[PDB]
Amino acid sequence: TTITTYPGVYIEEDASLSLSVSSSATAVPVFAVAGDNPLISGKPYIRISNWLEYLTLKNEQFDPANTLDISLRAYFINGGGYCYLVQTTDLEKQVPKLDDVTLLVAAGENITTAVSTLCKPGKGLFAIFDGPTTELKSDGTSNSDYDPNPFAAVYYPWLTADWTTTIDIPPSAAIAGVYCSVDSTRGVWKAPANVPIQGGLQPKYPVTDDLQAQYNQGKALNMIRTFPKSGTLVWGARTLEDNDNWRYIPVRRLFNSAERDIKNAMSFAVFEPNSQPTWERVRSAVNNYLYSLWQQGGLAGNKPDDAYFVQIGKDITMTDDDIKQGKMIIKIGMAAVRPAEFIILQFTQ
Amino acid sequence: YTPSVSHRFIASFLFNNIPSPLDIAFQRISGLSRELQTTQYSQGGENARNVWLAEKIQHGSLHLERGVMTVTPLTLMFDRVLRGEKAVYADVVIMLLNENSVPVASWTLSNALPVRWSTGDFDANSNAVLVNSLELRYQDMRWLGVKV
Amino acid sequence: TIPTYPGVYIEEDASLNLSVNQGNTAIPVFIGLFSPKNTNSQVTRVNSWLDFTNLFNAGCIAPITIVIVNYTTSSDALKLYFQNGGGPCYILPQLDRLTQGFLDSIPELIKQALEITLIVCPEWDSGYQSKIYNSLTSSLLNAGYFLIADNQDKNTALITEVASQTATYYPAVKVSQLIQAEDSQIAVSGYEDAKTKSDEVKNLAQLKEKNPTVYQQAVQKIQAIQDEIAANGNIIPVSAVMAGIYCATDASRGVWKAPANIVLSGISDVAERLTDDEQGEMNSKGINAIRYFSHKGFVVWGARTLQNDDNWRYIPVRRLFNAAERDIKQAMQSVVFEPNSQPTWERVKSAIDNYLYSLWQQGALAGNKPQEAYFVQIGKDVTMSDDDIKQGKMIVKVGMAAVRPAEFIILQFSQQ
Amino acid sequence: TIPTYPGVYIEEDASLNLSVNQGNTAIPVFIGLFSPKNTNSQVTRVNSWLDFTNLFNAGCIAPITIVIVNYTTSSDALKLYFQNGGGPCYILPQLDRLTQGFLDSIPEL
Amino acid sequence: AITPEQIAVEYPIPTYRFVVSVGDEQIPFNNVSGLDVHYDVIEYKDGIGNYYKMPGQRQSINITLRKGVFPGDTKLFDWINSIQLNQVEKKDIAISLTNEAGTEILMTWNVANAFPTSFTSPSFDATSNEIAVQEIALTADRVTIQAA
Amino acid sequence: AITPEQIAVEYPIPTYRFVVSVGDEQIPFNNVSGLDVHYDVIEYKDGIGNYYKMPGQRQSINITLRKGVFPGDTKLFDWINSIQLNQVEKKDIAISLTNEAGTEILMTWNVANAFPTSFTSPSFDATSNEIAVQEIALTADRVTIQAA
Repeated sequence: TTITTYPGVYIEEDASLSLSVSSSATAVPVFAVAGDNPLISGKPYIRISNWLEYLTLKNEQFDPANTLDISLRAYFINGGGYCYLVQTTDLEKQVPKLDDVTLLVAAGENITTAVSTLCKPGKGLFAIFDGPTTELKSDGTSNSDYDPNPFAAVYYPWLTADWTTTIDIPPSAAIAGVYCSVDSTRGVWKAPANVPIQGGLQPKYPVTDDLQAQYNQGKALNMIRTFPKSGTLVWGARTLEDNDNWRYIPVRRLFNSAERDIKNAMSFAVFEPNSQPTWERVRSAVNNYLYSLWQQGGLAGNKPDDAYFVQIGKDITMTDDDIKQGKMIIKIGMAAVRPAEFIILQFTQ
Repeated sequence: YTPSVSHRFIASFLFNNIPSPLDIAFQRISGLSRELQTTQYSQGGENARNVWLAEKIQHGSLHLERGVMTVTPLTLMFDRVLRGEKAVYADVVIMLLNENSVPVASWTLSNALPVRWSTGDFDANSNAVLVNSLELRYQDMRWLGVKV
Repeated sequence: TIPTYPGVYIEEDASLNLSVNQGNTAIPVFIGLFSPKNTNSQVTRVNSWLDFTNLFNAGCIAPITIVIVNYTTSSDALKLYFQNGGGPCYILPQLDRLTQGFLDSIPELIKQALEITLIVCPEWDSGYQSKIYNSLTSSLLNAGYFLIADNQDKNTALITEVASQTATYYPAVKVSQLIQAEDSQIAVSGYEDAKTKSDEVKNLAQLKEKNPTVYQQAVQKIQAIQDEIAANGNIIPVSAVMAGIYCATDASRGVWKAPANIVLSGISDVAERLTDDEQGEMNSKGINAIRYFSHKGFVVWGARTLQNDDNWRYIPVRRLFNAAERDIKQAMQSVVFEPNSQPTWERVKSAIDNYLYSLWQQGALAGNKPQEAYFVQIGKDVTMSDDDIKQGKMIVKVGMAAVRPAEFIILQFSQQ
Repeated sequence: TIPTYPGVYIEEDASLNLSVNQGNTAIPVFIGLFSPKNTNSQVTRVNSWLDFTNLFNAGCIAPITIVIVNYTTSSDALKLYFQNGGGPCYILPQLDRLTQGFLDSIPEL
Repeated sequence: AITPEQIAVEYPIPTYRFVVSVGDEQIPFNNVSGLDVHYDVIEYKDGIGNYYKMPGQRQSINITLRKGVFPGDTKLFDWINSIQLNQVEKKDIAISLTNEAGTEILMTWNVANAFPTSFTSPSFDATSNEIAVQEIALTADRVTIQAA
Repeated sequence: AITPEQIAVEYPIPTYRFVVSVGDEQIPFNNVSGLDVHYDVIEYKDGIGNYYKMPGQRQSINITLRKGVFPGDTKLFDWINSIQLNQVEKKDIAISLTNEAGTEILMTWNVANAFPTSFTSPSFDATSNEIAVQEIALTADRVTIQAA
């Protein structure tokens, strides 16, 4: 078996699981892990590429009583890619060290403090919270403990499956897998809702239209509901801030992806002469990317002049003081497409 | 959505579950097709719609092209069948390769029967390679891979 | 091998050689615990990695004096230097104990080699590096020499005699494996017994067959050192890597381009992972950082010097002036003993003006026309007086304008 | 922002700037209730909309003297001027009350 | 009396001073040509004499860059030699008319997603008095003009 | 002030000094041309407006060498006259730009598996004042450039 001595065929009868892995660049999550976990103790972070790698490093059979094990299984069965495991107490110290992390996933832990510090404008991070573990209060005060952060979202309720025990799967683990699947399939600008949840996962509690009507404005909660024919779907794509901007997860996450891609596109211009020839080279790099994004359907507008604009130059974006200080300032303005959310049927005879 | 070119491919023949290492280079392999046979039915008072009823599935034939070369196991099997000996089945795996010689798409055929062998004309005014044309008929088709 | 018959010979080995580059404006000198194959304290010119292995014993163990042993990173630091685009270099091996006589002689030894432009100390020991850096007098640095230094701390900058002529980098880099040498290539000296003189033992192989007792004494320390370096990882000072990057940047883009935003090669990992907030603190203090970016890799992310002012803040500005005053000085050495008269001064002005025009053509200087980029002044009542000329003096004033790099790029995003 | 580390910074805002034009035969001077950022009555040259916002406070409320307040269209009118192809211009802010001393000095200024 | 700032505003621009950026790197070139945009025309005629004309599909952009042969430089050949089967790194190309000293850009031609299709080596003639010149041909997607 | 060592490093190379090695033998030639690499382009359009372009197959390399007629020398004609039916000796060919004295190589063009396809004899004109020149045409597989 594992000891290979003679050339030929070896027979063994195992029961280890086997799954499949996707590849999405705009969804690289970091999972908060309890400090008592033996695998994470003594290390800053652990990178997991697939279920095969995690099982090999664990060197143990799949335990449904381990919150980390079920969260990773739910995440990987939903199409998630490679992720990072970081202890909850080390989030504010290790997340800035990691450069490719885009999602901050609460895998059943409490990351309220880390989100309020890390998820800020310009940091290019989005957070996924966990909804209440109990029933929903009909007074509309089941979301009072969440901060109105436009860089985070909450999902309710927790999920169970065939391989479940006294502990229930946190919804954020499965949702993060949906993020990877939708981005690689239809793009980051498409709402990560109205999509099935893979596996045998089912919501622990039923949510009706009347219940959801209370938690779809202000600090909204995104629901995981079951419908008669379509199975279990993610129903909700609103962030924690109710504003004409950043109301929807697609708009906030599209700008996060565009900022990261643009930053990588014109990063060649650092430590270059701060003159007009450099500015023109940077403008070409930004315009080339924005046109490509518009062609894929990520921007709203019939022609590129209606979808984006780029400005850079002297007395347009920067002054003499900015140039003498080594600063180069660019303005980018892009229009995002907002989905249809309410459908009204009018019947008459 | 990037499409795949059609000039990089490989075919393998298994005789009694032994692959043939010398029969992987071919000038041309014909496309593989499956068709569901149907018959149209007409009702009594239905004069504006059509009804199609399913039937058995028809598989196409496998055609290969290759130049004249040294005798290989594939040639010996073809000669034996066409000489009047007992028929023998072969399994064929057709693979479409990418830039790293990784099969993105692959089609497997079960119980392929050699049924025809033809050769090109001997022409004294030509500038061409003598090419053998082989045709096989198989029982089932099945595709594996990330693309199709 | 030793060839006897004509024809083709076949050898199996693992020796590695690297492509040799060339340059003029970046020739570094390495001060460290090297092990020359020849006993005869003096600076030795090395043209390539092959030449170094022919003249020096490569390895991670310093020569053994009888016993004590030392761990050295000089050989692997040189390998990183050549892998990153390094050209010919000079090597100053420090043998035996670090005496004050050696430290005082360092500025004079470097000046004796006329082609040196960079000074690098490729040693992991922090105390050893501090002693070497303090031995570089302000007269040596102000004479057109640049020091690349390894900062040992993330929070406090290094202190040198001349701030504007020094650059520090942090942190060190890891490598996959060290260079291992056979027993015959490890220098051994000082052994003596009744039947043998002190000069009859030269390497570890001879020591083994003459006295296994002290041989086991030496290998225990070697094994102990090898265990210690394996535990903490194969850490190499980053100054040697930066020396190669300086050579590659000058040959490709020129001296006026900042030696930053360049990808490192041959390394495995950095000693410490840095964030943007930490790098913000170091950059203000003058410590350039080696950063890791997922889409790029390991890159140099700093171009500042230890002096923070509007004149000598950036490395490319400082190094360009060093190159210009070096080339101008070379041009004026054909005028030293000419008669001190007006026709001599006219020839001096023409020589400098011709050189400065060529510099402006390549884009080294700023401005839309030569009058905005440089000026040369020399005269009997403009720069020098009658007393200066009676004393044999000749005074010429040169001014240039350089282009500063862009360090911060700000993106302003709008919803509509 | 205040840059500390080398690299790329990201900001979210709503500030708007317009393309800058040029000319010689049409350079206007605007007299009105402007709010200069500097206390120091004198004509100030403005090259573009970005330069105007850097030297003046844009808004529809005149500076408050202690209380009385005033409504001014000077900032919006300048934005219309730049949006219609205007180039560099001079701005003559009138501060405090409208004294006759200011009126007499206008032709000389 | 005509002032130099008047010439920079009203006078046309010559062709001999330009800078070319290939990908994220700038390479000195001797000749650049072929930046053209073409469209097809779709026509429709009817019996009563109508005649409609419309623009059709835009064609692909072809570009040739000419450069001298320098010691130790094979960057352009290395680009065309990296093609595996149908995979190659595509680069954006910008050609800018420049100030006489190179410190100011006047007009830029932007070319997106270009990859090489042909490479011409210099012809070795023993009776000539010229410089070895290599030429590279590229296929692109789009061309745009941005006025500085 | 420009030193000769600077010119050897920064200046472009002329075409008129070169050495040609045919097989394992070196032969002086007057003109060498045709070392070009060409690729086809494969395109794919879809209904929603996508447009994909990829490199295709590499074409064959054709090379022509020109040489004067010397007494007792028929080496080039003997090579093309040795073709039997489809068998011929294939030789590698290298053309190197050389130092002005011939003792140093600057750049090399390597041509693999070349065999002759055509041979042009000199034209005998009684009114001419030229040297008889023969030309040979070769077909090869691959061309690579190596910088010394």
